Amino acid sequence: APSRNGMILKPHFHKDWQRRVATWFNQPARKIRRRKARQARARRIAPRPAAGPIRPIVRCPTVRYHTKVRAGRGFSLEELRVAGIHKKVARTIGISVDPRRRNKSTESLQANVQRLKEYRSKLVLFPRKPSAPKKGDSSAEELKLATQLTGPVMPIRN
Amino acid sequence: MKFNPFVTSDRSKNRKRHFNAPSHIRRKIMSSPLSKELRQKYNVRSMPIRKDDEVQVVRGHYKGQQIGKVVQVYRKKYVIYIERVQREKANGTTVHVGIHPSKVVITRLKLDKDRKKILERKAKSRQVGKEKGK
Amino acid sequence: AVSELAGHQTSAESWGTGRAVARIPRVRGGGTHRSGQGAFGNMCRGGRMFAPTKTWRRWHRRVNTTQKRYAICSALAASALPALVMSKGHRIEEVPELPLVVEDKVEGYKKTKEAVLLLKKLKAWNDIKKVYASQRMRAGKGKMRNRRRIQRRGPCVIYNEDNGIVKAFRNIPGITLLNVTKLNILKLAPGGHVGRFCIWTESAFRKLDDLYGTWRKAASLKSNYNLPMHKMLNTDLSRILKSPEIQRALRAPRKKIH
RNA sequence: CGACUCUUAGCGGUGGAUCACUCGGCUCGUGCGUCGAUGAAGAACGCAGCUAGCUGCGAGAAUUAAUGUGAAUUGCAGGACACAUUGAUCAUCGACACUUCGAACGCACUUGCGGCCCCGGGUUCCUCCCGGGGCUACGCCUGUCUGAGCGUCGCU
RNA sequence: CGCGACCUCAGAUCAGACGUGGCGACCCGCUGAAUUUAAGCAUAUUAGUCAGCGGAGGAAAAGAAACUAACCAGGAUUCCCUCAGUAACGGCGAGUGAACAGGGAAGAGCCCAGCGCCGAAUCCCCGCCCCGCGGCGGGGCGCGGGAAAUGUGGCGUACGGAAGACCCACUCCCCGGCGCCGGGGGGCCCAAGUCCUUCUGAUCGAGGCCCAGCCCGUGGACGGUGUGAGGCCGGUAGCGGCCCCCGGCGCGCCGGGCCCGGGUCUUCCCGGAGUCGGGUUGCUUGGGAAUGCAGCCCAAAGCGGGUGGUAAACUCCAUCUAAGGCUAAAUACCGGCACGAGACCGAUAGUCAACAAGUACCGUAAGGGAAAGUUGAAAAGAACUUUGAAGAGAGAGUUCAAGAGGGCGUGAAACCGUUAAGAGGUAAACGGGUGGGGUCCGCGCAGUCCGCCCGGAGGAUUCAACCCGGCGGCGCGGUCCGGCCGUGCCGGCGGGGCGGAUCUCCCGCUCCCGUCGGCGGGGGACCGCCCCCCGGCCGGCGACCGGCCGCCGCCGGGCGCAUU
RNA sequence: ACGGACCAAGGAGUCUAACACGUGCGCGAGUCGGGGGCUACGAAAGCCGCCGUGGCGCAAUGAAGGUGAAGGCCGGCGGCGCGCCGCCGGCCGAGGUGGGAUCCCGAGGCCUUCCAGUCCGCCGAGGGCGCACCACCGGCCCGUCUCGCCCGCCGCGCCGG
RNA sequence: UGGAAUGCGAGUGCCUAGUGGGCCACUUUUGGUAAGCAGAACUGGCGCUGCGGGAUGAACCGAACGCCGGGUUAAGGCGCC
RNA sequence: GCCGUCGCUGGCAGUCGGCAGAGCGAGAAAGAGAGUGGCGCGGACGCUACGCCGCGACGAGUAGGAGGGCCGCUGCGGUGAGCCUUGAAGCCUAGGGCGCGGGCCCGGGUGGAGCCGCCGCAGGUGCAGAUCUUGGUGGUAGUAGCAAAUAUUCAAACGAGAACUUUGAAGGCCGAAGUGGAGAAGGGUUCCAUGUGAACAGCAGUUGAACAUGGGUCAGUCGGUCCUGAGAGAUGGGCGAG
Ligand SMILES: [Mg+2]
Ligand SMILES: [Mg+2]
Ligand SMILES: [Mg+2]
Ligand SMILES: [Mg+2]
Ligand SMILES: [Mg+2]
Ligand SMILES: [Mg+2]
Ligand SMILES: [Mg+2]
Ligand SMILES: [Mg+2]
Ligand SMILES: [Mg+2]
Ligand SMILES: [Mg+2]
Ligand SMILES: [Mg+2]
Ligand SMILES: [Mg+2]
Ligand SMILES: [Mg+2]
Ligand SMILES: [Mg+2]
Ligand SMILES: [Mg+2]
Ligand SMILES: [Mg+2]
Ligand SMILES: [Mg+2]
Ligand SMILES: [Mg+2]
Ligand SMILES: [Mg+2]
Ligand SMILES: [Mg+2]
Ligand SMILES: [Mg+2]
Ligand SMILES: [Mg+2]
Ligand SMILES: [Mg+2]
Ligand SMILES: [Mg+2]
Ligand SMILES: [Mg+2]
Ligand SMILES: [Mg+2]
Ligand SMILES: [Mg+2]
Ligand SMILES: [Mg+2]
Ligand SMILES: [Mg+2]
Ligand SMILES: [Mg+2]
Ligand SMILES: [Mg+2]
Ligand SMILES: [Mg+2]
Ligand SMILES: [Mg+2]
Ligand SMILES: [Mg+2]
Ligand SMILES: [Mg+2]
Ligand SMILES: [Mg+2]
Ligand SMILES: [Mg+2]
Ligand SMILES: [Mg+2]
Ligand SMILES: [Mg+2]
Ligand SMILES: [Mg+2]
Ligand SMILES: [Mg+2]
Ligand SMILES: [Mg+2]
Ligand SMILES: [Mg+2]
Ligand SMILES: [Mg+2]
Ligand SMILES: [Mg+2]
Ligand SMILES: [Mg+2]
Ligand SMILES: [Mg+2]
Ligand SMILES: [Mg+2]
Ligand SMILES: [Mg+2]
Ligand SMILES: [Mg+2]
Ligand SMILES: [Mg+2]
Ligand SMILES: [Mg+2]
Ligand SMILES: [Mg+2]
Ligand SMILES: [Mg+2]
Ligand SMILES: [Mg+2]
Ligand SMILES: [Mg+2]
Ligand SMILES: [Mg+2]
Ligand SMILES: [Mg+2]
Ligand SMILES: [Mg+2]
Ligand SMILES: [Mg+2]
Ligand SMILES: [Mg+2]
Ligand SMILES: [Mg+2]
Ligand SMILES: [Mg+2]
Ligand SMILES: [Mg+2]
Ligand SMILES: [Mg+2]
Ligand SMILES: [Mg+2]
Ligand SMILES: [Mg+2]
Ligand SMILES: [Mg+2]
Ligand SMILES: [Mg+2]
Ligand SMILES: [Mg+2]
Ligand SMILES: [Mg+2]
Ligand SMILES: [Mg+2]
Repeated sequence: APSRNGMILKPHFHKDWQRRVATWFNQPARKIRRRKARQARARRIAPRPAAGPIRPIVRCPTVRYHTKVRAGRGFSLEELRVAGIHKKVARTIGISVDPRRRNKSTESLQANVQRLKEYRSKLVLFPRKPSAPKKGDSSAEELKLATQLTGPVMPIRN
Repeated sequence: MKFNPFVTSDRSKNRKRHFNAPSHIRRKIMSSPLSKELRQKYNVRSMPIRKDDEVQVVRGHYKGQQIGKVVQVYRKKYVIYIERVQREKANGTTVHVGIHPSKVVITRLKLDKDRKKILERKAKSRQVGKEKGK
Repeated sequence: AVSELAGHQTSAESWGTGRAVARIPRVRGGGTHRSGQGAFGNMCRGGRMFAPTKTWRRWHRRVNTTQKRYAICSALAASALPALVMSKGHRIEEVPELPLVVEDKVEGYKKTKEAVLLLKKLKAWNDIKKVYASQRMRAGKGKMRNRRRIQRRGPCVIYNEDNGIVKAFRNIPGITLLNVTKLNILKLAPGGHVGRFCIWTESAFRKLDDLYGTWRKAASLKSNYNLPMHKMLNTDLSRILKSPEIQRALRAPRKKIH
């Protein structure tokens, strides 16, 4: 029975909700599992960036958000062809590649090209054969001063 | 405090791992201190009590300076029976009164080919801990 | 919480009216004691408790960050008053000065004999002696739930870099350690009362301003924090009340009893 | 005064509350996350010197081998054990073994009837009879083997 | 008639494999209610839920768009916050109820058929050789047998790809050992009081242990030990030790593989049908002129097809490319093994079950299903004497205690027996008021002390006042010296750090010819705050003082010889 | 009228979500890390701001397309016929009335032998600014109706204001 | 001269349990022969409320309650109980 | 007179002391105000201001509401240099008391190991009932009853013990559709022997189908085994999400 004055509130408790109750008592016991496997991963990939492959710069749809910029999924094969990186060798130097992306504009295509240049210039490559350097490979003076970068690589700032 | 996350600080779990301990573990549980005459010789503080050792009681009704031979180690009761620690039943026959190994000090070990290995083991890990400290 | 199946693992239906029995459900048939004996309901033996405790009770509380910081600054401003420390019980009748700061070499300590010698040289040893004189067995069912022994809380020791000082002190009863960058109120104010006895180290006594900072210089280590303001400055209402400013503006006291 | 009855106190009985203990539960969290025709889970029946139940095990039957340990097990007997030409007791457990029913598998489920092959007694290959061992369930895949068709043909 | 193929189909205890059943907390596919709500009830709700059936794994399922969108666009799946109690559904009542975007955890892609190209360039099986041999493989032989042209392998898949030519670039990539190079499990061990007195039945209790403040402490968690133990024992701490096994990550060597790429032109080729789709029927969905699924009928196309949340026609655009397949991580887990913990319960509670419990017991069965912990430190578990047939007693003894005596800790209440005291014909009991008697208490029974003063008899190493030393209070010491601070105030040929939606030499890269303009980056200038040195005052030191000076008080040491 | 022979132990407004009001606390036109991340008791505590996404608050109104919260005086110009209308350049500026805690001014006065005579206070006739709040009247925004006359220009219009 | 008397500090805002079977009496009063009946109006009670009286008593007369000492009353009483 | 509530939105920081001067109860808005000229070193209590003090009026109460509990239960963080084998919890008590009460504190006893005061925190926190639940115990009550089927008696034995056991002698019943002698189903050791007298055999037992010790069921021909009956039930096939 309703009281004098109040809300008409509909509680969604007409199903057997006590059976399907989800308690978060393992949230602190899984934050440590994620952090542990994140440092087992940051130890498995020794000098490679800890965050993973570099992501492109990407506007958002939906006029609510179409003025912020974000980090997409990968660099479109158009931007890889402009930057001169084979689409099957990009994934082996930590460049993200998704083919689904189009490029209608240019102000973003050139921004992601400049981004690939800014990454393929900061990239310290180790020689495939350790005991023998190669042609396209950073010299041992770099390789000895090559560290593992934490956090996202080339972070995106509005 | 204890920081090993795999050891049980619980009460009833140690009071259960105690009473339901296998015999070979109850042998270590029934250890006993060495007398200060064998301590400055061997560098060993306690030893799992064996059968034929000479011992002397220090706590209880039968505590004194009389030394006796350990007559038997009744490891199921967590007790031992010594030569002349006993009692008279009503009719007159005598029974051995059980003493806990922790209330009794050993004055002459029965050196086997194995109690020598255990002694030299303890001595080894003790000089290793002294070099670990100094 | 109790089990969710407890008290309900039986099958029992009421006998109904007639039978001159109290109409509670009863266990079915059987040639045993527990046969037609009353099954559910809090009143019956066996049976289910009233409103069985559940595991989605609200156990954890959340507090505003600025209010946890207000409480930390209020639990630190109260540790520099000889009355609010001698009233929590600490034996500091011979401490040379309350904000007890010590040189940085203390962090280089690795033996507990060094910490004992220090706590004696600073005349802080009567508090660990008080913890000793206060160590006794608990009272109640807490003894059989891994809370068998209890004692008193001793001085706290604030540090900045762990060069082995937790290893050095963690074997003295009552001594608890606390990093500056992670001050815990559940440790600075044990039991909920203010006025615990703390022992700082100069390298930690010189980060308190970079952590909270005076009312004109903000906190440097926090994002945006300034010490809480004061609702009254001259808290000495004795000096306020017997002051000619106010003393002159009063009517004569009517201290005659009629 | 006496009996009986009532009340209070003393002690004594019936009963086992209260308190004090706790090798038990409940809940939370963590790691792994593995059964079976090479016979699972379950059931049945057996095995101890003295043994009913529990527990352990399977005719090698309260356990075998191996390794670690290093002198007991114990309720009483008895029995091992230079403690080193050699190892009591426990724990571990990778070798071996593991009765009948059970997906349960020769046919049935009484414990009844078989068929085939190879051994031992019987015989002296004379099949008989007895004992021992191995086979003989249903679907299904790859290939092998033998076949069916006035199915489609070719040659005789 | 016979012979030999091929197709279709049987028979084997044929050679070699595979499945079956159990568990089921979580997961996948179907089947599927009614209690209840609506104050009735019938649609709805409960609910795609309970029950039922099938199938798995340590996760499963999903998964690299026939997608979201309408932007300046996003780009596999799964998960959390939020969207959101929203859009929507609904006797538009009860009630029900998503998605997009955004922030996060994780992050990974791929593969066929087809279309073509290649001498089927491919695969399985048996026999023999050598090795490897406890996850059945590697290499060699076999005019050895099959599968397969009704299509095996390599390239290749929508992100385009293939082929010829021009160019440049170019030798590790993989598996198998042989052999050596420094995480997990298991076994063993590593500090210090039984130190002196004293309680007890027994100490782990109480006091002490100088000036090494009894000893150790990276070990003062816990358990046991005749209450209560850092130091008696096991343990705990420790990038402590020793010894076994497993594995990974490593480096050489052998025998194998694999004979390889990109860029510009040129010629070519490019896709999944009783499927989509439409009608209609039933269920389901928030999906409303049908969200999804399924049955029946019709039944396609290829600049085609689907989607663009209102049915239809026309015309534009956006968006993917269905009808074939695989794919870890983030995610779930009241079952299993092994663990740790708790502001939980503490034997009528907590599991039904602390115990020979899914046992005893009931039911013909499906099923139902308990009650039941505690002698004592140790059995030291009462020898022996004695009456009685025995149970039972009376002595005696064990124990600190039998006032703990084998269902024995403590041993309440109801109920009963006996002893003591009182009482009694309106059932008993009760409240108010007294009296009588009892029981103990007051440790009652000669009754309070305290201050001053007066006198009366005695005893001090004693009062005042001075001197020395120390200490403390106060000081408008009008305004003494020197400090320190100010959620004070101004100045400065001052240094510095934070911030700024206040402005402006080199550099990345960009369009136009090293000239020339836009912008990605640190200076620099500037503004505010803060900090630190500089001078000025101001004012505090009562949340924050030091020395000399003054006054006062106190203590101690003198001096006082006693009408104090 | 119904339950009750006696005694022991057990025994009944609990927890979660939502909402409303009241209350304490912190910050305050802001507020909050709850999700995520970084650093024995501790599964705690601390931290993140280029993690404040997002929630709630800061704007309402309409079914919607949508729109979205004082004005006045002054000259100068055009128009109507002294006012108004539009149009440029000035200054003034966020209503008013009534009640209204509080505060402010203050005629006069608060004694000591007698008058003048200043400072400090306090009382006080009367007069004021008026907190919060209440009543009333105006004003402003959106929807809607009625009557009207004008201004705008890349698209002069079934246009916009 | 705050425009009759007497008395008394008022005004306002949220949140809110229980209740929603009533009954009796004086007076008026409808149906009914009437009823300790059914049904209304005004006020007071019982319910929710003891105490003295009416021998007894939900409702009648007096009178409303913290625990006590003295005094005096109400309504009723004063042969004995 | 005492207790309490309400109101006075009452009074008290003035304990202002040899740096002193001890007042604001009195009918009448406001200063025991400033300046400007004519010896003996002394003085109770108070004030946890959430405290203390003074005045009046008041004091019912179901349903209901609110407050205050130094009322009580169990655990948690602190704190009592807390209590305790020279005796904790618990329980009993014609002992002494406190508080209006919830309740509490002492003394004596029993008992044998843990327990409490305060400030906060938390809750499965207070019982007279619910034909409440479980367990224990009463009056009824030494009462109802131990009454279906005719019947017992004498002597002896064993034995502590005899209406009931055993023997013998009498008298009786069942009266071959039996109270006889054997089997099927079912039971499962009840069979047989010795001993025991705790429990049971609704009195007693020297006895038992009780208890404790040990024994015992022998097949070519007796049955099962085999065959079919009513019927049950695979494969083939069909149906079926399964
Ligand atoms: Mg209501
Ligand atoms: Mg229960
Ligand atoms: Mg008991
Ligand atoms: Mg208790
Ligand atoms: Mg047996
Ligand atoms: Mg063996
Ligand atoms: Mg072994
Ligand atoms: Mg048969
Ligand atoms: Mg209904
Ligand atoms: Mg209803
Ligand atoms: Mg109904
Ligand atoms: Mg429905
Ligand atoms: Mg639904
Ligand atoms: Mg369905
Ligand atoms: Mg189900
Ligand atoms: Mg099934
Ligand atoms: Mg299966
Ligand atoms: Mg598996
Ligand atoms: Mg999968
Ligand atoms: Mg695709
Ligand atoms: Mg998406
Ligand atoms: Mg999204
Ligand atoms: Mg991430
Ligand atoms: Mg391929
Ligand atoms: Mg092909
Ligand atoms: Mg001591
Ligand atoms: Mg102990
Ligand atoms: Mg200890
Ligand atoms: Mg010690
Ligand atoms: Mg040790
Ligand atoms: Mg030790
Ligand atoms: Mg360790
Ligand atoms: Mg359905
Ligand atoms: Mg539905
Ligand atoms: Mg923990
Ligand atoms: Mg129980
Ligand atoms: Mg019990
Ligand atoms: Mg109990
Ligand atoms: Mg139970
Ligand atoms: Mg009980
Ligand atoms: Mg006892
Ligand atoms: Mg005990
Ligand atoms: Mg007892
Ligand atoms: Mg009695
Ligand atoms: Mg008498
Ligand atoms: Mg009734
Ligand atoms: Mg009754
Ligand atoms: Mg109770
Ligand atoms: Mg409300
Ligand atoms: Mg509020
Ligand atoms: Mg919202
Ligand atoms: Mg009603
Ligand atoms: Mg009526
Ligand atoms: Mg009436
Ligand atoms: Mg009533
Ligand atoms: Mg009533
Ligand atoms: Mg009333
Ligand atoms: Mg009345
Ligand atoms: Mg009368
Ligand atoms: Mg009252
Ligand atoms: Mg009594
Ligand atoms: Mg006793
Ligand atoms: Mg509880
Ligand atoms: Mg009761
Ligand atoms: Mg009778
Ligand atoms: Mg009869
Ligand atoms: Mg006859
Ligand atoms: Mg017969
Ligand atoms: Mg017979
Ligand atoms: Mg009898
Ligand atoms: Mg017999
Ligand atoms: Mg014969």
